[PDB]
Amino acid sequence: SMQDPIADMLTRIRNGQAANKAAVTMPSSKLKVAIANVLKEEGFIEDFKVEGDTKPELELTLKYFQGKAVVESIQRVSRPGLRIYKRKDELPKVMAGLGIAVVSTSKGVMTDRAARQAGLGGEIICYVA
Amino acid sequence: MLKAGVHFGHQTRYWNPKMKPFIFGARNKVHIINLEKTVPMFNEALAELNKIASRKGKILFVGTKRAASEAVKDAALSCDQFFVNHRWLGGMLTNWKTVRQSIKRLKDLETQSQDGTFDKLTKKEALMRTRELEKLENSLGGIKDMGGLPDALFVIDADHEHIAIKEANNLGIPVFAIVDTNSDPDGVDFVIPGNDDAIRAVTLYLGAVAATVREGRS
Amino acid sequence: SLSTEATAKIVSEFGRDANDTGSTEVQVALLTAQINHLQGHFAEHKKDHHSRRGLLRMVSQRRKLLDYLKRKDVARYTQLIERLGLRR
RNA sequence: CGUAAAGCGCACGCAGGCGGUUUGUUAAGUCAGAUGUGAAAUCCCCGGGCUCAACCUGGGAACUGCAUCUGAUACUGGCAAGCUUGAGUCUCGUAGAGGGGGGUAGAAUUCCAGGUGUAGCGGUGAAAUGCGUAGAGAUCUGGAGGAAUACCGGUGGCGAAGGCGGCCCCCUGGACGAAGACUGACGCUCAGGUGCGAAAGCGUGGGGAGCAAACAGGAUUAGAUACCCUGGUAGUCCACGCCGUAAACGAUGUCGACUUGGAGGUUGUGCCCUUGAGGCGUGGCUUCCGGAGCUAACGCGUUAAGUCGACCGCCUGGGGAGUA
Repeated sequence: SMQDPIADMLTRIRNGQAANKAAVTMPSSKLKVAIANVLKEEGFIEDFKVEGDTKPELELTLKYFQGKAVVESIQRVSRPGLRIYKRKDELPKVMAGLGIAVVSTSKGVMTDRAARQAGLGGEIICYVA
Repeated sequence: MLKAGVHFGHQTRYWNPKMKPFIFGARNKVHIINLEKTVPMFNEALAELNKIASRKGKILFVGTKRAASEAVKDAALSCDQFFVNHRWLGGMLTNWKTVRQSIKRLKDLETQSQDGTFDKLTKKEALMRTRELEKLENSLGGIKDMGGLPDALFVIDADHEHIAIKEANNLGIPVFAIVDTNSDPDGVDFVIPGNDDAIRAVTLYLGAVAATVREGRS
Repeated sequence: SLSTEATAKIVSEFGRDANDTGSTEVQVALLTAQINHLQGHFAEHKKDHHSRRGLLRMVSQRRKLLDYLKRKDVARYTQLIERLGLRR
């Protein structure tokens, strides 16, 4: 059954980048809009738009720089089978800083740079490389 | 809008999903190319193709299917340019080396043919040698006066002439193809969504291309 | 499965009204009705191992719904299994 | 983990693991800080003393931990309330070798009785054993009995898998479709457990036409405990119980999501002059070929062996050995 909708979202974006898809729709939630706002903020997607009233639908307009795709490798880190909670010192950098890692901290859903600057660790959701 | 008078697209069968941006696609099981997309594409091809034609470059029209012949001989030869109209030999660009000595044999045998010793010593071997000039003349026809490997390539069907596109992509030569809805934009640098097998369409089409080639600095 | 008149009678007895035909008590009572009727069928035959697989789906599904309704409202649970004579 | 070792034969399901979506509260996990502790030596860093080094030594860092207190509340969990996109119920139909019980029908084989009729029949590569003037084989009539159900029949259908094929009745399971209503996360997987599970086999009682392990004879052969021939018992068939396995195989666990196409098959449904054996869609199941991608390759390829998530099962060189 669906047991990880975040990894489902990242699957939608990997398979949309891999199929030269212009835009990606999915069911929407607060955590997916938080992550999507981080992805737009860090420049991996072009835009997002949440529509619907009773059944919201998140839509990510994807990016393609050259013919190549911008989101090179998006991975889900803290899956439901095994959750991964890092401190502010254990908090990893991806592609030696060239690629953010979306961590859910108590202050909100941030990146690794932003939460290492904020001085607080948390639950590391996904590597975007 | 309407430079492309009469073709409106073709190929019901074996259509290629990579041609999905170029298809209007309605009537009677056959696909219609969006010619409102073709006209900017084809004007771009005339732009860069005239740009390399003005730099004193060699263009190499490719016309193996019928009746692209003698329309590619007429259009290439209306310019001071080159062509392949019969079977495109596998590797006349990527080993042009060996094809250079076959062209050399064509030159030596026509010089031997219409001027030198053609009636000399045999009738049978002379007939043999003349039909070697028919075979080397129709295979290495247009390219025989090139002397380099060309600065662009203009193919008239992308799937029927996939070999030449594959080699010009192998060598870094700009490929200018009129694709149809069955073809694939492989490494065609300047794709043109058109109609590959209508003689009206390819004579209009090569008419425009041969028109823009023969404007250099003049 | 069951008769249209029988299903309508059980929906009328256990639902808030008719058209409330998906409530948990109603589904439980319809499964119960069919389980008892097929007790009569499988006392005979006894080697209808295919139909029995359908029956064990009914038993298991009834069990799931009783577990749901037990951990939602226990008063509805006790009234329900009191009325249907199940649980032994 | 298709083919190298490796997916339980298939399901149901307890404990376990995981769990759609919104709001509020808590703050257990999680995070931040503080305090107490984490002995000294040792490791590490910056210095100092032995002529240097090993060695000794000063200060720090570290000891990745635990406990308590103070906070943060995004995610996970607890609690309360919901919501429908998951799951399920109801209405109406559809197709089907799905299952169990009962009945019946027609061809054919064998046997029995009788008519005609006469010298072979059967069999094989060739033969012989075998049957036959006590009248076979062929042929016609009548009867008995058992098993299986030609044609339809189709990479057709149904079933979880094993599997299910005349026709009719009775009892019964599931699937799919159309519109609408209802419940409201009731879900997914599943170790142990339980059930179903071809064929052969076993037990008790029937039945026994054909076929046929064993067995016997004839050949073949160097031999022939075989292949071939002529017979032929258990068995195959029924009732009930056992067994519990197969190359139980798509050698591919289950459930869910996403990702270019083409040609079919089968079963629904909606719309349009139905102006016909049409045109346009929209579902369910299924076959062949192929794109990206993956793959050791072969190939798989929207029914994945692609891109992911949940849970389970299993593998760790060959043999010995799936044996003691």
